[PDB]
Amino acid sequence: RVASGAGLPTSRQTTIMVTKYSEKSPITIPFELSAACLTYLRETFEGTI
Amino acid sequence: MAAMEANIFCTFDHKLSIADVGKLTKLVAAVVPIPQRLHLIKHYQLGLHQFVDHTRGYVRLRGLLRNMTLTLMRRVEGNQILLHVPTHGLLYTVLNTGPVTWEKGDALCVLPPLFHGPLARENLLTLGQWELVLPWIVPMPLALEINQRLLIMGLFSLDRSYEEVKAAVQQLQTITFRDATFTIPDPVIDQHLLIDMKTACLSMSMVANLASELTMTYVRKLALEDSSMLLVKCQELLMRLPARPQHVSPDDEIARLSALFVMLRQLDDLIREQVVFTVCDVSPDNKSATCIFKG
Repeated sequence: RVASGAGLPTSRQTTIMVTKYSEKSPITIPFELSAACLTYLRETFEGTI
Repeated sequence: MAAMEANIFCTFDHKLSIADVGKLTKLVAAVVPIPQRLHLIKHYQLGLHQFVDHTRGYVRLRGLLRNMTLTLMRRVEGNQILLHVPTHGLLYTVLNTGPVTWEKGDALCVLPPLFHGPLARENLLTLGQWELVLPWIVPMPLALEINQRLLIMGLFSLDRSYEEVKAAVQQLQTITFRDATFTIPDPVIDQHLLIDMKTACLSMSMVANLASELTMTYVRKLALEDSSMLLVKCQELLMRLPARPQHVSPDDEIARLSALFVMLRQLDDLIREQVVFTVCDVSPDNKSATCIFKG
């Protein structure tokens, strides 16, 4: 506030309160594996070269 | 919001000589009116001078003063003035600014000044063609006389010849009260007095309509068997014109008087002035008194 002179209305005390909110954003990406890769990772490292 | 201030500081932006400040110091405990309430105000708004106008009417100035708020002056400093707003029912010391003599126990009213004597009292703070004009504080009978004179002049002005209107205004404007003589300045007849004249005419019409035959005949019947200076001076005003009352009905009389009281109050209000102070003390030089504030 600023002090005022004669004849002028004085400024009153003022209190202000506010709130800020956040946003949402999901991201996604798919990937797939062949069944052959699944069985190779599943079972034994054996057989022909 | 901002609560109304009780203490008001006034500062003159005009430069003050030592004589001006000396004059200000004498005015402590006097009543000064202001148009608006602030913690710090300029001297222009102080006093009755701001309303002095080419219209010059006493009635409009009386109307304006009624709406201003009254303050008492607390002690003075250099270039500053402190004013205090009184509260109803408390006890205060007040200064008799005007020439009117006060008495113990009477009621005081605030009223625009009316000139008296040589008319050379106007030394009050003339600076930059602004002047410290203060209202008068007067006891109730003088205010009633002033208002009554104004209203009678207004009513008489109707349909009377111009020259005899001048003569009536000349004889009515002067007042002798409590061994002093005063005269009303600028008794102009205009709309402000016209509205009061209208209300007075209405109230008188209703009073004449309501009054019972018993009330009308009381004076006429009394003169047949009483005799006194009061009565003979009383009956001189009336137009010159055994038995039993033609109609007796106390309930009708009661109701009729009940309404007639309301009409009489309506007529009374336009000459009544609100009591601002009631005094019970006096300085034996009449310069100051202690009063209870009301209104």
